Amino acid sequence: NWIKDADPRVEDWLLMSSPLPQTILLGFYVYFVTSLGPKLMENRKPFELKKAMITYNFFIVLFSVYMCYEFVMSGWGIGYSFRCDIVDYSRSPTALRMARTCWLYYFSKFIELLDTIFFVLRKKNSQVTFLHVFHHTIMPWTWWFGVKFAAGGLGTFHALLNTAVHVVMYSYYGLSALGPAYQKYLWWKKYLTSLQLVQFVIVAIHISQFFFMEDCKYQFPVFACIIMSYSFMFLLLFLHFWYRAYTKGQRLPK
Amino acid sequence: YDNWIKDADPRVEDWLLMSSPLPQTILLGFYVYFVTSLGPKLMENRKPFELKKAMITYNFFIVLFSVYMCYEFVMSGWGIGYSFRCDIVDYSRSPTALRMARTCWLYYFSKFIELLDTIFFVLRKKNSQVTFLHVFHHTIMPWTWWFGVKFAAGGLGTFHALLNTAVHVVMYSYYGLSALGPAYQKYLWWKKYLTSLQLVQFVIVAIHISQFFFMEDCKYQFPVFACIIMSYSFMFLLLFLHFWYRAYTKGQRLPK
Ligand SMILES: *[C@H](CCCCCCCCCCCCCCC)CC(=O)[C@@H](*)C(=O)SCCNC(=O)CCNC(=O)[C@H](O)C(C)(C)COP(=O)(O)OP(=O)(O)OC[C@H]1O[C@@H](n2cnc3c(N)ncnc32)[C@H](O)[C@@H]1OP(=O)(O)O
Ligand SMILES: *[C@H](CCCCCCCCCCCCCCC)CC(=O)[C@@H](*)C(=O)SCCNC(=O)CCNC(=O)[C@H](O)C(C)(C)COP(=O)(O)OP(=O)(O)OC[C@H]1O[C@@H](n2cnc3c(N)ncnc32)[C@H](O)[C@@H]1OP(=O)(O)O
Ligand SMILES: CCCCCCC(CCCCCC)(CO[C@H]1O[C@@H](CO)[C@H](O)[C@@H](O)[C@@H]1O)CO[C@H]1O[C@@H](CO)[C@H](O)[C@@H](O)[C@@H]1O
Ligand SMILES: CCCCCCC(CCCCCC)(CO[C@H]1O[C@@H](CO)[C@H](O)[C@@H](O)[C@@H]1O)CO[C@H]1O[C@@H](CO)[C@H](O)[C@@H](O)[C@@H]1O
Ligand SMILES: CCCCCCC(CCCCCC)(CO[C@H]1O[C@@H](CO)[C@H](O)[C@@H](O)[C@@H]1O)CO[C@H]1O[C@@H](CO)[C@H](O)[C@@H](O)[C@@H]1O
Ligand SMILES: [Cl-]
Ligand SMILES: [Cl-]
Repeated sequence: NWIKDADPRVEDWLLMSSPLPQTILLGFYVYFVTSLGPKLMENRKPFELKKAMITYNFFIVLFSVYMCYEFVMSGWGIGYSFRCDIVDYSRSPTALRMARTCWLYYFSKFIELLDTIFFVLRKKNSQVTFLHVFHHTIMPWTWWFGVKFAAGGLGTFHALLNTAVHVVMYSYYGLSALGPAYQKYLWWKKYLTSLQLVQFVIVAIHISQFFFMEDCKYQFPVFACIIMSYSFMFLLLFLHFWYRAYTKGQRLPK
Repeated sequence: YDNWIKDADPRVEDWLLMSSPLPQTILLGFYVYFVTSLGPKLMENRKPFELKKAMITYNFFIVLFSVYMCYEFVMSGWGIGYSFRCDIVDYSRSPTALRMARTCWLYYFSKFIELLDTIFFVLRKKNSQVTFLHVFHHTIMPWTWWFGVKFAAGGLGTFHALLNTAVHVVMYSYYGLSALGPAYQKYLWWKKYLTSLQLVQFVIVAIHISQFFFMEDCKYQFPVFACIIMSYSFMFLLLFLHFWYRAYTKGQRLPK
């Protein structure tokens, strides 16, 4: 009965039949990065994945630039008001482009699971934190419902902003993968964390408009609450990160 | 428990409800049980109680008590030397430090008196006022403030109490005026301005407590309270935005 409200446009798309295939994948991911992986790496030397990391980070930067451009050309730069933007459920070329860009953003969350696989294989267990695993699990898991029910409108603003910030974030990760010699020039590490914090604030301020807009016909109000609560959860997790990494100096720039 | 209680503030040891978190957990368990289950069941086959005079007296008392607690928070540090940045707890037995610890305990105790709001809802059969937002707030605020009085009764952790007592002067004046009757409720056109004040309060509390995460060399003794205050101010901001949405944007509880 609940699946009768799903967008029929995404029915045949990869992983969109039911939430079960992604729950199995993410269950195996959580099991691997927190339990199986570190156990298998315990009596092994770390893997040398410098070239794999550099190629991966470069691909994510270009893929994020592409998804940002597609979100701009699917609505955000061609008519969206930045207030009550509703989903367009028609089979028009522009409405399908916005739906497919949401699907692409969702799929990119599964590719970004490789971040945690690199941490495990490189034996960087200090980077497998609650903040990282929680974010990398709940972002794709919840975005399945966004692609399935509301692939467009005001619910995609945080994705437009996130793909633009992930261009800076994975350029930092790409530059840091070059080695300890190149990490000394990444003095602006704290400015990237500030950008991520400012991103959650802007996402919360944008989605908060939903609660005040009379006659807003955005079709799935529950996503305003999810977006608002998740941006608060990440703002708290990233403020705890800022506190131990910089205020307490556990992960200062090199 | 015995090792964790070795960090408790000995100044508050003998104070009412401060021996252990157990007496307040029993009281709040009975309150949650009463307002969500027992009370409404007993009122189901009864006429509502006429508590107009009891409500007016209670709201008037809470307004004066909030003015008093606000004044005491101002005279215990906020208006006499607190920087509004890294204000550490003063654990000495100096007159100002004890006055701050006293005011925190009074604020904590006032949360138990405020449980009467929900009792008034149940007895008046206003079950639409017994919402998740109300019961959760009224349960979590006193329950958690026991730990604040017990371990850190002062400093930057009390800013939200200074602000909250000042807003509760406006909020219970609204409740007091609406208790006068349907004739007086028509002049309470500013209901949405009070909800805006409550929302702006959570924003200011979050902005103030966020300083903790960035201040180097801040010697505030219980960092865990910075996380609790920030998370609670986010939880209430979300609950009050959902309230604004159904009460005003969808018109379920518009001013009269
Ligand atoms: C999160 C999304 C938020 C969304 C907004 C809220 C609303 C959501 C609603 C969802 C539901 C909607 C429903 C639908 C409605 C329609 C952001 C996001 O998407 C991507 C992110 O990655 S954010 C999380 C990542 N962060 C962390 O893991 C840790 C937190 N720290 C930071 O983010 C920092 O600010 C910083 C980016 C600077 C990283 O700091 P650090 O943790 O301290 O890291 P290091 O400086 O050590 O990193 C250098 C080391 O990492 C190695 N390296 C390089 N490349 C990689 C890769 N790709 N993987 C792993 N490791 C890598 C370097 O080699 C170096 O290690 P070495 O040992 O050589 O020193
Ligand atoms: C919460 C605290 C925030 C703290 C900051 C965050 C961080 C905290 C960290 C804690 C941990 C720290 C650890 C230690 C550190 C060292 C706020 C607070 O303290 C007090 C409050 O009361 S806030 C919540 C109350 N609100 C609600 O219940 C519902 C939400 N709505 C609102 O708030 C509204 O903005 C408004 C105030 C306008 C009320 O709206 P409404 O719910 O729509 O109400 P009505 O207009 O219907 O009410 C009128 C009816 O109520 C009757 N009435 C009058 N007086 C009373 C009383 N006292 N009790 C019950 N009923 C009453 C009137 O007669 C009228 O009914 P009638 O049938 O006659 O028309
Ligand atoms: C992806 C984001 C980071 C890009 C970094 C750009 C990179 C390094 C390139 C190599 C990167 C490692 C593979 C280009 O910068 C170089 O560009 C040359 C152009 O020919 C200039 O002639 C040279 O002087 C300059 O430093 C450094 O940028 C900055 O460096 C500052 C001094 O720390 C400079 O004050 C600043 O202005 C410059 O912008
Ligand atoms: C295409 C060739 C690019 C070479 C660029 C070298 C790079 C950046 C490295 C970035 C590494 C990527 C993560 C080293 O830059 C740094 O070098 C340090 C010494 O190690 C200095 O202590 C530091 O202050 C300097 O910024 C920038 O160097 C130059 O930038 C010029 C501004 O046009 C300066 O006028 C120039 O004189 C400086 O030298
Ligand atoms: C057990 C009785 C006999 C010993 C007396 C100890 C002494 C006085 C010491 C005087 C100086 C001696 C050189 C410590 O007293 C102080 O000690 C401070 C440091 O811990 C506390 O911060 C402070 O609150 C306490 O009053 C008073 O003990 C009691 O005082 C109570 C309040 O009258 C306290 O609530 C109680 O718990 C404490 O047991
Ligand atoms: Cl962390
Ligand atoms: Cl509500």
